[PDB]
Amino acid sequence: AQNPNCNIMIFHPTKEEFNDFDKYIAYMESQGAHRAGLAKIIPPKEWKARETYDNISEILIATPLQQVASGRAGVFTQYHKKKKAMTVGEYRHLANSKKYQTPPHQNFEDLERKYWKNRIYNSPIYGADISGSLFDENTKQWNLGHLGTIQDLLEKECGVVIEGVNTPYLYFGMWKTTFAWHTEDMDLYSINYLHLGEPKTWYVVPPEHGQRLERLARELFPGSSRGCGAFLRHKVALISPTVLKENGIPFNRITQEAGEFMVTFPYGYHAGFNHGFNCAEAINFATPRWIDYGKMASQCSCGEARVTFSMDAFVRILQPERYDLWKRGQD
Ligand SMILES: CC(=O)c1ccc(O)cc1
Ligand SMILES: CC(=O)c1ccc(O)cc1
Ligand SMILES: O=C(O)CNC(=O)C(=O)O
Ligand code: NI
Ligand SMILES: [Zn+2]
Repeated sequence: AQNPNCNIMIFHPTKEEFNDFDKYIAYMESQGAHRAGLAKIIPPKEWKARETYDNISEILIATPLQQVASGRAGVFTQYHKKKKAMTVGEYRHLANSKKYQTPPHQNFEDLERKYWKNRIYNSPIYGADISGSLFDENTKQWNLGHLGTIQDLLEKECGVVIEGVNTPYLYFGMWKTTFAWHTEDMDLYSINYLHLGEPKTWYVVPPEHGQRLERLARELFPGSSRGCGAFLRHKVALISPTVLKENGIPFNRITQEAGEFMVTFPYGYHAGFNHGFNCAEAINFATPRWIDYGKMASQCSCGEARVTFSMDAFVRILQPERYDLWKRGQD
């Protein structure tokens, strides 16, 4: 078996290898990349997402989210308080202000230490979940707005035609902005391109060990667990690498820099944080190997999770028994 220790693998495709997206994902998996739950892909030196980022300041963040923590430094939840709209230019200025700016630090490791020590004592503002794309329409390779759709994948694999669309989302971040432990909707893949700015650090649990993380989460957030059989779907729980280690949970970490892609694989739990002002673009996608994960994906039915229009069809076709109780939660 390839990659038996489930290490995060890093790939350097040539420009020729960068032409066929599906083929390259399949290649990475042939080398065992999916066992980690996360892979890094460094694009060929000849490639670019767009010519410049000099003209993005007038993008609107309609609903910036203030991420307020509760709990202890290594085990906490965060809730999202809605703030007034601001442009990306205004957001960048806010990120760089004394209140919100990245502190002096020696290296990535020092900054990671500071994050886990001090995150709960601040409430950074995240410009997350904004429909749109920053890829130039003329960028033909790995353009996250031009991928084959999940609906078409299901149709090719299973012969059923379904409603729904999937499009990319932009994420504007600042120091300490945080993504909670989660897998993707319907345990899909995700792909994430860091367009500009400061790094993003990721933590990931191998898919084969995801249930170990779930068991620890139930122990650490007992009220939440009683309220919902899949509460990690709420995307509000954080557990530090120190706490994961203390509890013997297998995981890895890696830092993504501007100009790099990350792919998360079906049922690969991940969490992380931004180092300073940045912008990422991400979208879900599927392959033939995903179908069996989609069939088995846990669902939140307490109603907190509340997901996309397109998820309806996935649950309806892949999980017909659940579909009744699930849509009861969505509605
Ligand atoms: C990366 C960059 O050039 C850039 C420019 C203007 C902004 O408002 C935000 C980012
Ligand atoms: C000029 C340039 O760097 C550039 C990059 C990406 C494009 O899709 C189109 C032009
Ligand atoms: O970048 C973020 O805040 C969160 N991104 C993801 O969870 C992803 O790309 O799958
Ligand atoms: Ni994700
Ligand atoms: Zn729930």
